[PDB]
Amino acid sequence: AARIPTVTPLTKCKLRLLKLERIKDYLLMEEEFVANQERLKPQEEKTEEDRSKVDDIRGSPMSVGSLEELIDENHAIVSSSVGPEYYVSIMSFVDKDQLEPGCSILMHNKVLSVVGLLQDEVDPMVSVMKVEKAPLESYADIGGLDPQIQEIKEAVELPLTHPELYEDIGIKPPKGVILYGEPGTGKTLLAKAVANSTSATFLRVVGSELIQKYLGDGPKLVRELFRVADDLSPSIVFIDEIDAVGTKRYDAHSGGEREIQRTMLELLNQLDGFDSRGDVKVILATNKIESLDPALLRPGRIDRKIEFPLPDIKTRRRIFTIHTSKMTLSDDVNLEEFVMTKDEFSGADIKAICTEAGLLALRERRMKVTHTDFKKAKEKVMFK
Amino acid sequence: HCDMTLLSCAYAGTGNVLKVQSLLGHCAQHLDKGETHQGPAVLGIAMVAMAEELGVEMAIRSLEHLLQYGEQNIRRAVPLALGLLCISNPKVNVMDTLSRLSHDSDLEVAMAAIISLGLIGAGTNNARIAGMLRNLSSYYYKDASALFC
Amino acid sequence: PYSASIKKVEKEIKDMSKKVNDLIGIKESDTGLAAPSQWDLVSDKQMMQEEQPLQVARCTKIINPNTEDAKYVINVKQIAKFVVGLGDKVSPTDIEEGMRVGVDRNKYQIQIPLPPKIDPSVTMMTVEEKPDVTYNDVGGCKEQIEKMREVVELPMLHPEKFVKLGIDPPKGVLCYGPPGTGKTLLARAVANRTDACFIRVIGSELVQKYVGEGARMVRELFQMARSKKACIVFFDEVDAIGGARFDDGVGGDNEVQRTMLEIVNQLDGFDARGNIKVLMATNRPDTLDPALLRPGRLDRKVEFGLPDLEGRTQIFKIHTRTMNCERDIRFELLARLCPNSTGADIRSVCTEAGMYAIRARRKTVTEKDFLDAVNKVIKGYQKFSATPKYMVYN
Amino acid sequence: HVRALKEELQLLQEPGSYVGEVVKVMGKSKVLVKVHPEGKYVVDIDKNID
Ligand SMILES: Nc1ncnc2c1ncn2[C@@H]1O[C@H](COP(=O)(O)OP(=O)(O)OP(=O)(O)O)[C@@H](O)[C@H]1O
Ligand SMILES: Nc1ncnc2c1ncn2[C@@H]1O[C@H](COP(=O)(O)OP(=O)(O)O)[C@@H](O)[C@H]1O
Repeated sequence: AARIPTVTPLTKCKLRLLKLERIKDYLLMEEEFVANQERLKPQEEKTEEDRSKVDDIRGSPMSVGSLEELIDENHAIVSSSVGPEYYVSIMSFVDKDQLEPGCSILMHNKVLSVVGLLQDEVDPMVSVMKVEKAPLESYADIGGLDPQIQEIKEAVELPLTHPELYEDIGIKPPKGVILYGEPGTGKTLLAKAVANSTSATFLRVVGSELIQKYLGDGPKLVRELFRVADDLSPSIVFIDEIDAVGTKRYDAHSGGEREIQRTMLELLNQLDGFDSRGDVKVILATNKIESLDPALLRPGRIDRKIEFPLPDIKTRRRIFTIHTSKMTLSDDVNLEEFVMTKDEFSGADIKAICTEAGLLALRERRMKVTHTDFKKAKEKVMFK
Repeated sequence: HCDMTLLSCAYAGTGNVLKVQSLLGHCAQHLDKGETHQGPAVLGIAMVAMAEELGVEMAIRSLEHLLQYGEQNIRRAVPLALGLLCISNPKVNVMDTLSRLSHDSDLEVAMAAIISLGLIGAGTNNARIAGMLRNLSSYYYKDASALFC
Repeated sequence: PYSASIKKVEKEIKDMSKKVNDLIGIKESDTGLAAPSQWDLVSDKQMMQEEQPLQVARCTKIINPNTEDAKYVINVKQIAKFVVGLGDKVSPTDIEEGMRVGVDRNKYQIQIPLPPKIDPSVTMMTVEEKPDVTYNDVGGCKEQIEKMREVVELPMLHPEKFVKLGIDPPKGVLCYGPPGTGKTLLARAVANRTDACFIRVIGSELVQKYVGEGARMVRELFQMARSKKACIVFFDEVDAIGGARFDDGVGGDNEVQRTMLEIVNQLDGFDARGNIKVLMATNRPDTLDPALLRPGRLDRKVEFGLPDLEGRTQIFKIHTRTMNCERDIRFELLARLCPNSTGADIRSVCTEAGMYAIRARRKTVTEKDFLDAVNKVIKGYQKFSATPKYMVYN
Repeated sequence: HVRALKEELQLLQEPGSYVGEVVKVMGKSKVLVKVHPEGKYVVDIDKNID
């Protein structure tokens, strides 16, 4: 395990052979030194006698406790799962590296001495926000704009692409990129590509999810999201629908405006607080940035500003040719006819029209889509 | 002692890895009190390894390992061997190892490390060697033998 | 030529390394177990010494002793209260009433005293590692730097002049300025500068859920501070903990008033904190309560604004100390091209200049590159700019 | 039948059996289940259970 990290040779030179021979000789010498211990004074099996003695010494029934402090010298203070605080000491196999409040410490059954640590596999906040699988295909599935695709790449992937180019320039990646655009502009579609291309951990945060019902909760949720993402690994955590900070008012939360304000202040602190957050990137999007708190956007907390406009009349062509790739459409109609049907047909409009045309073709169970299906879908989409 | 001294002087400067491995294996054997045969083995390891810079580096690493796991005789011999390996070549790592060794509780190891330091800095007039020697002289004012060394 | 000769030999050695390490025992991945070569001591004696010798001696809380005798009182938060006594290995001068200690698991006698419980809520809020912000990296506020040092460093650096002079050193300092004007960039500087402990109280880190569950956190922080020799507690976003009292009709926005009052009380009057210097930083100080800002608790009221003409030049010189740019660049012309921008804006400008230069082909920054970056960061991102809505401090 | 019935006399003499619900299982027969009012704990498994 990590015996030698020198691989710089990367060839058939004699240096690599010499290093390998020296390592083999050292391993053989260590093995020879170790073998004589059992040859002369084995005194036990050393394979199962030790394990059996450990099992019979440490309390056989190990309970689920909780470490709450640190006592280096053969001592520890915790509370019994029933509630009674304990002064359980440290055992031989303590391996005292997880001595932090919360990790259950397993004590003996006879004398209740610390027997084992509590392997933790929960991370509730992280799990309620961890992306398991890639959302969508590569960036080519976004289509049309790519004014931020290069910009977003430089902001996130470029730091992860080969972080020597920004190193050779003597700078660190941009702080943050906030994607603001018209409703249904495809901001979520941008995060789709970000995740399908992403390399490090990614967390998804529902915008309203930062505002809780119990007073003081929202700041706790923000601090917990920050801890989970930062403490987990290099991450790209997107808190979508940031406008929900104060735009929508709900009676579930006991606090009024001074609760959304507190949540926003806690978010700002967690973004640019008083410590080193580490290697963590943030990419948030909103559709109404006119009401977002001005402090949460000052260069230093959210650095890169990205605006997403509606698909262009030239971009609409690529959008349509993309969203209808696998459709068995009949050559009766020409997409350009509906291309100019809507004066302000956004990206979501093309997908809605395609889906409506597919559904209409389905109602008759036909094999292809006719021009009339698209005509009837266009009115049902824009007109309602 | 005679056999290992003959083997060491025979293969000195030849860089034959197999003889170095044999000497290391001989050193790795725990010996009852009275056998001074390990020191000659370490010196022979250094003599064989001097020929190659890679040999010098691997010998330095093996000497560090032996110092960590060596007996009192091996501990006394290691400073002399590593001083032999780097005569007139003040390598920073070796100088730091000698600085750490010169403060050992055993006086003989201390004088061995001091003499190795003097050998390494021979003819280079290194300021760092002079300074650390001054510090050692200040530390060892009360001891006549240490001051002499 | 012997491509397979070396790869096979290396693979054989790599496989044999594991084949020999498995013969001593490192495998059998456990769920919180140490190395068999890490608990070796406790096999027959040490375990029979680490286990047989000691007892759990569960910890509890004391109420007070009774005079005319030892007459100590045993009380358990969750188990029971009881008349108990200390052990033979304790002194009778240290019989603190209300002290956390463990009693003999059988004899129900306190055999070992303990330090006060840490309340991990305020125990996690210690720095323990100064930031990477140094004095040379916070240029542009030399006067503010001197003023802050006179309150945090100078008074503790040579505590001989203040005794000879005969005046109590200034108590604290409040740094209120437009957003991004360099408040945290200096608080990290204060943290990495001195050696006394600095406690970071995030303005949101005090609003608790239950009624009064937050103020208790203030008392805990104040105690954890006064416990040490000298402490400097820096609170940011102080606009959240408490602004003022304006209760009218239905009781609202009052709970924060209790937290602010508790913070003030531990900060002034009734045997005040003493060897603890406050360093707060508000970004919208207009709402700060009259009592908190009243001298004697936060006497110094330093303000950090936008560098006028030379502050921008110093920010460019400092934040660009490690950027590969053409030597023929005229930075002062850039500092004159940013009428009213924040220091964080200057750092972001240096960053954007780096990014633009790295964009197409260049390997070193160009003066025109910095100019183009200014046109977007300041002239392009000016829509919000975060300055106009907070310049009046409201 | 009578021998059994007399056997149940001592059967009801031995202590009862607690109820368990393993929240998480561990390899090599390790169990940490939810004690009714207490919680969980690290224990082993029986002889004839898959
Ligand atoms: N005078 C300065 N010298 C160096 N860097 C500065 C200076 N002023 C601001 N900065 C930069 O500002 C950033 C940190 O300061 P920050 O923006 O947090 O200040 P702030 O006033 O606390 O902000 P906010 O009140 O909005 O939280 C860093 O990028 C830092 O380099
Ligand atoms: N090429 C495209 N450009 C823009 N949006 C697209 C494109 N293709 C599909 N969309 C639609 O964009 C939407 C992505 O969500 P988004 O527009 O960000 O929602 P919101 O703006 O309400 O958060 C989806 O409805 C998706 O079908």
